[PDB]
Formats: sequence, structure tokens, C-alpha cells
Amino acid sequence: MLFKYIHDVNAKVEEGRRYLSDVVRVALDKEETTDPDTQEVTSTSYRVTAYPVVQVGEEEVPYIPVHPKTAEPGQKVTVPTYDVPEKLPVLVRGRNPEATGDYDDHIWVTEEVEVRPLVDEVFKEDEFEKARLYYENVAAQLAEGDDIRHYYRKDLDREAGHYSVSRYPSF
Amino acid sequence: FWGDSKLAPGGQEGLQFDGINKMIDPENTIDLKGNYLEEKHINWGSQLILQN
Amino acid sequence: TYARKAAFVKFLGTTREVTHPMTLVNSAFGNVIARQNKDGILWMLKQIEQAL
Repeated sequence: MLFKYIHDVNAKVEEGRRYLSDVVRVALDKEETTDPDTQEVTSTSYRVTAYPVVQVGEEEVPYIPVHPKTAEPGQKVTVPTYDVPEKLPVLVRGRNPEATGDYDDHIWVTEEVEVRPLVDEVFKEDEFEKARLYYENVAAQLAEGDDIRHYYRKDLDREAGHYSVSRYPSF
Repeated sequence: FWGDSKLAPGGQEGLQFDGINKMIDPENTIDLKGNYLEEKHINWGSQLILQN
Repeated sequence: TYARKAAFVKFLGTTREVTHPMTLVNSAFGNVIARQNKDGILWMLKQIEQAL
């Protein structure tokens, strides 16, 4: 992971089905396709992703102080580690099959659902700056304090002003 | 007093309507076990109704 | 013979955005908010027409 970013979302965002966790990780990494016969790269690409992660442990990293603070030559700080979970819980209304009356019929039950990436995009080798802009835009959208809303990319859109093709139903 | 609407075969709907003995929740029951009705049982039932 | 039927209401919408500096510059084609509203209304009209 060339770039990595950890953001803490609020209760309104966590309530959604796409943000069932409380921490979001944004990453940018480079992929290489290797020739099966001999080690020789054939194609290269950059990937921008975003997953809801959960804490699994801790580790020690160098301390980087900010303006008011000052650090020792060998000062270190401990930060948590994150991983992508397989499933996350939800709370949905239900009914008790063996309710004896009118007071124990309606209840709440918990279910597990599959976790899917928030963002998954692929960029070519000669488009590093566009990938960097996309990653920065995702980070800014998360910093604004709401859900990720803009996924538009100019390269993958259909032509504009071609009335003979855009007249067909799209809903 | 003694109605019951589930007397059809298989426990289906019958021709009667439920009475006080059946509409009352099964939890709200005091069993005297074949004894007399003392004065404290009135308080027992009163609290059993007050707690709702 | 008689019957009873039900119909379910659905929802349609779209969102338009304009930046703050764009509202301060001079415009050659009138106000821009009205243009955005007109475009949104016409787009919604077409979507409804084909969804029908």
C-alpha cells in the first residue's frame, strides 16, 4: 500500500448498510502482472479501494509530533491495526414464534451480512496523477463528515450530444 | 366468564368468543393451592395490576 | 365473483449542485440556478415518460 488513510465516521454514517463498521480505510497500491515463464512484468496498474475495517491488534510506530508538541530522538507511539471482516451484524424487526400474549410478540433480531468494498477502481500505469486525484477526492469526501457520494469518472462515460443513442430508455 | 374461541377440531376457530378467563394474560395468575383468601392476597393482586 | 387489488407507490428523484464562486461571477445566459432547475425538470420528465 503506497498510501493509506484511516477515518472515524459518526453514528449517522455507521447506521447505513455500506458502513456497518465504525472505521473506514482508504488505500492506493500498485499491481503487476508477471510472466508465468520468467519473472518479467507485462502490465502495471494502480488500484484505489475503501473497506470498512475492524481492529485486530496493536503495533509500535515512530512518533511524528505536531506544532505544539515536541518529540524525543527515539520516541515511539502505539497505534492499532485493522483488518477487513467477513461479516458484520444488523438489527431488524422480528416476531416471537411462541409468544404467550400481546407483550412478547414483537422483538428485535440480529443477522449477519456480507461485506463489500465501498470503492473499487482501476487505473492504468500512465494515469498515476488521475489515481492520486481520485484518492484525494475520496479522502476529502470522507473528511466532509458524510457518506461517499461522487463516483463520477470522465473516461468511462458515454458520449454526450449523440441524440441517436441516448434516446433509448435508461430510467 | 367461561368463553373459549379455540374449541374447533385441530385448534381452529370455534363458534364462541373468549371470556375473562382466557383474555387475561397467563402470567397474571395467583394460585392459592386450595386455601382460603386472606387479606394479603388482595394486596398481591393489587400489586400484580399496578406493576403494569 | 369479486376481487380486491392493491397498488404500491414508488419514488423518483435527482440532485443538482452549484459551487459558491460560480454564483458570484457574471453570467452571459442569465441566472444559473434557474438553468439547473430547468435541466433537472426536463430530465425527470423524460425519465418518467419512458418509465411509464
